[PDB]
Amino acid sequence: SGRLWCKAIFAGYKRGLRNQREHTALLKIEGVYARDETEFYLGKRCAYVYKAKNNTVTPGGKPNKTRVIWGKVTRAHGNSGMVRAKFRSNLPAKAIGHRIRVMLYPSRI
Amino acid sequence: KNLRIMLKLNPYAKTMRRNTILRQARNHKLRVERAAAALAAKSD
Amino acid sequence: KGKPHCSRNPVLVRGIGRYSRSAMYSRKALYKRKYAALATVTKPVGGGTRVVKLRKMPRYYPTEDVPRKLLSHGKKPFSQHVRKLRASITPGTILIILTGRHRGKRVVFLKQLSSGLLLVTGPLSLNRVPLRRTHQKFVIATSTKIDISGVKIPKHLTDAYFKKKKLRKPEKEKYEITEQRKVDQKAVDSQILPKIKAVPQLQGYLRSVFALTNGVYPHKLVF
Amino acid sequence: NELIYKRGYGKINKKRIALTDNTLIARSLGKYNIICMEDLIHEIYTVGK
Amino acid sequence: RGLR
Amino acid sequence: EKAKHYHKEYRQMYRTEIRMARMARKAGNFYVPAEPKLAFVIRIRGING
Amino acid sequence: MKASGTLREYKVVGRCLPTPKCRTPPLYRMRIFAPNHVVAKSRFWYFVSQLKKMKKSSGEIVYCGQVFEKSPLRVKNFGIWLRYDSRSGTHNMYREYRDLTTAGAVTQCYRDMGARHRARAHSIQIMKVEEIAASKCRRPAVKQFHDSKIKFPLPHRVLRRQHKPRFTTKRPNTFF
Amino acid sequence: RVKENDQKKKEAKEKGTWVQLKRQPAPPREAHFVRTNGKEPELLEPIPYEFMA
RNA sequence: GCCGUCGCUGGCAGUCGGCAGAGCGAGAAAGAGAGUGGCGCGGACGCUACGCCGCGACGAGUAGGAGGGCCGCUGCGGUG
RNA sequence: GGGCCCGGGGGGCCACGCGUCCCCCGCGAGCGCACGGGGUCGGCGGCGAUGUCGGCUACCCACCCGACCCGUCUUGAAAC
RNA sequence: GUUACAGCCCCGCCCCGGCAGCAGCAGCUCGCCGAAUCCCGGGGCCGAGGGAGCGAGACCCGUGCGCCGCGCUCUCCCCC
Ligand SMILES: [Mg+2]
Ligand SMILES: [Mg+2]
Ligand SMILES: [Mg+2]
Ligand SMILES: [Mg+2]
Ligand SMILES: [Mg+2]
Ligand SMILES: [Mg+2]
Ligand SMILES: [Mg+2]
Ligand SMILES: [Mg+2]
Repeated sequence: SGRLWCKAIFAGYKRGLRNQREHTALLKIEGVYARDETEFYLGKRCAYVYKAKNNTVTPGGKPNKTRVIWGKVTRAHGNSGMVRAKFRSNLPAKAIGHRIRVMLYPSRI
Repeated sequence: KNLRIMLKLNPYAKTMRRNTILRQARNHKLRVERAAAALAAKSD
Repeated sequence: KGKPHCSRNPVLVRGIGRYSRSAMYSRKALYKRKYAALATVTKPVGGGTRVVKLRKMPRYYPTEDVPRKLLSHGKKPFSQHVRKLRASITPGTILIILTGRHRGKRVVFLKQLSSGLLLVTGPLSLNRVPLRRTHQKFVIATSTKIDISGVKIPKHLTDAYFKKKKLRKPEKEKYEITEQRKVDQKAVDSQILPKIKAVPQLQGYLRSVFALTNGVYPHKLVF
Repeated sequence: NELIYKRGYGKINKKRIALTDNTLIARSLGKYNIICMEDLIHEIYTVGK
Repeated sequence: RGLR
Repeated sequence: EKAKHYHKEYRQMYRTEIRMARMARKAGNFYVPAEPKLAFVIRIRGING
Repeated sequence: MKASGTLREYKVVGRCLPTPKCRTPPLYRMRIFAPNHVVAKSRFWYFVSQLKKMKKSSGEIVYCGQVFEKSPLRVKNFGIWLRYDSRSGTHNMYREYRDLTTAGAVTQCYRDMGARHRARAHSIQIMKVEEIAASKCRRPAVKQFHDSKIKFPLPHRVLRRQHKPRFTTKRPNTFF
Repeated sequence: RVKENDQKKKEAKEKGTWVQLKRQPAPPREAHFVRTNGKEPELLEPIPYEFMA
């Protein structure tokens, strides 16, 4: 057993300087510091995973306090390896600076 | 982008594309044979 | 009637044949192939006989009905779709499963089933993964390959073989490994296992799970 | 070619109609013997009569 | 006529 | 068959220009091609002011 | 004209439009350095108009074509005669460069004129470009490379991969 | 132009020919050859600045 | 993609059924013409025409104008 | 080069009935696949009665971006 | 000082002296292009519309894969 996902950070939303598009999140992936290296991560699943007070059903398990918002990488952002991600719901601003799991599927290798 | 849409507007496009494919493949077959002969010639 | 003949126009690229109209005209010899211009069943009855309508008018009609859809093309059912396989997944390839209870385990790819799902085996004795279907999008195809070209996979191992059977509840109902599956597992394993042990340190490699660790980045490393 | 195939729309009864079929060209410019996209591309490209 |  | 004909016509136009230039360069002269008959125009500015 | 990218050398030939007075007007040629041929023709009409009673309306371009460097693999010294407008006058300069192509030398002149004199390309007229022998060069910057046994080290080599890694344990070494 | 038009229209009609009657804007010049006559074009260079004050 | 406005002063009375016969979108005027001589009993919806349907373009707004409100309030004749 | 790429002595043609006169020298049938007038599956999996499922909006809270108090006269109002 | 114990530039004759190659997988020495242009793949967003008919026909009452565009096979006979 061991980790099966890459470590990312929720850097912020899509934006100009004074307008914010919350439907797109900018993700920073550990070890990906150029745009030509982001190609592996396009289309891969992304998960904002967190905990709440109330229990919720777990697929393949019993209810617990873990919750997840799923998404996926949609395209690269910039020159230094940032990617754009989209989630089933806009990410909460409290998630900025926190871990975003990037899964190794859908596999293309 | 859509082949059968093109043929509806310009049926001759099928002839041009078939000719291009056959010509390009034929021109590629010559360059390899030319190149292969040169490499064999050098080995001599 | 005549027996069907294979198409005389080989495919150059999808939708474009090798030969033109006149070229095909001759190849097909069309210069000589010229051509020129119940609803009821009677039944006896113990009147003498009744004319019986095979299909009866509806006994009910809803207050409203939906109209007919417009006709489309190219929307096939699933069973008629073309199946694709990554070129990196050849029989004997070692794959890393990414989902399910068997995630991270390294398994041997046997064949791609008609539905398009892959068939794999651990083998069971090495990592407790049986003959099991897996989806290709959820596996990483490593570059390690054993030669299973001489392995005879039973032919009944099909999509219907591996489809789940429903279990009912009113307490709980438990899945049972049918004795046939155990027999099938041994038959296939007995041929793959000796070929795995031929490669040094490969059986131990298949026992070991895949995980990402510190400083290890999937885009950088070769599988 | 590309301008008229990808982004070519006819002005037919003062409406903007994609030139998805050849009859669209023929009904309007047929009197000038322009009856297909190729006749339309040849009239534009060579600046015909 | 010729075709038939 | 009109498209088949235009294909030939376009090729002759393309090849004819090259042949006129080559024969002028041979004689030490200059072949000056005809000024273009066709222009494509794109508006690159907005509508304010 | 914007001195965009590396300039090319164009051979532009033009003449007055023939008229009943002169059915065969004389032909004129210029050396033009420009980013593209469209700019090259534009600058031609700007120069001939300053020397002749001619302009685009009453003349035509007879030949526009790129002149290719003839010895792109040989190092040469280029003398350049140019004039330019400063904030408060016009001046004639003679400058020298070492390069493999004559259009490369002319590009260096535009960057150099911009660096040392804040002269925009629109205020520079390259009058003449010649290849000069080592014994005829005048500028000591060019002459110091006329040494058959030239040698020199590369002191204080600065780390240019300063963000790969962005954080490291060892400090960089500048001596090699 | 009317009289020239009316004359040409009448004349062309009895010859069974078509002659242009409408004016046209000056068209782009057509391709032609320019003979060098074995003479290289005269090279032109910008002149040096001179303060003729 | 959806909403509305405008335009086509666009289309639909043809739901013409066993007293039956289903079409008139198509490059290029005008007839799915009329004749005279040489087994089952069946076939969705529609059409408040102030209705319903299609196609294309368009949409800033103070002062100000106009339209539509199955917006809201009180009372009167009818109706429920 | 142009002349259906003029006339004579290995590879593609949106040539392929005929009696002719002669310039020149009006309906074949079926069957099938589809880059074809806008999406379908004739493809699947998990979970569920006391702690869980869904509930845009609404109640409270948090965070990120945005954000000056209206009416008015006024060329100009968040206006000290 | 002038090819020697290195080389460089130029010019005449050597088929533009001869051979590869050719805007070069010496994956960057310098361009513009595609009727002189085709093939394959990957990621993202989206699915608006809902009676398009086909053929049998007044000897038939079928069937919901139908237009236009592109193909295949049979109604011939042989061979692998
Ligand atoms: Mg946890
Ligand atoms: Mg402005
Ligand atoms: Mg408005
Ligand atoms: Mg703020
Ligand atoms: Mg006031
Ligand atoms: Mg005031
Ligand atoms: Mg105010
Ligand atoms: Mg104030």
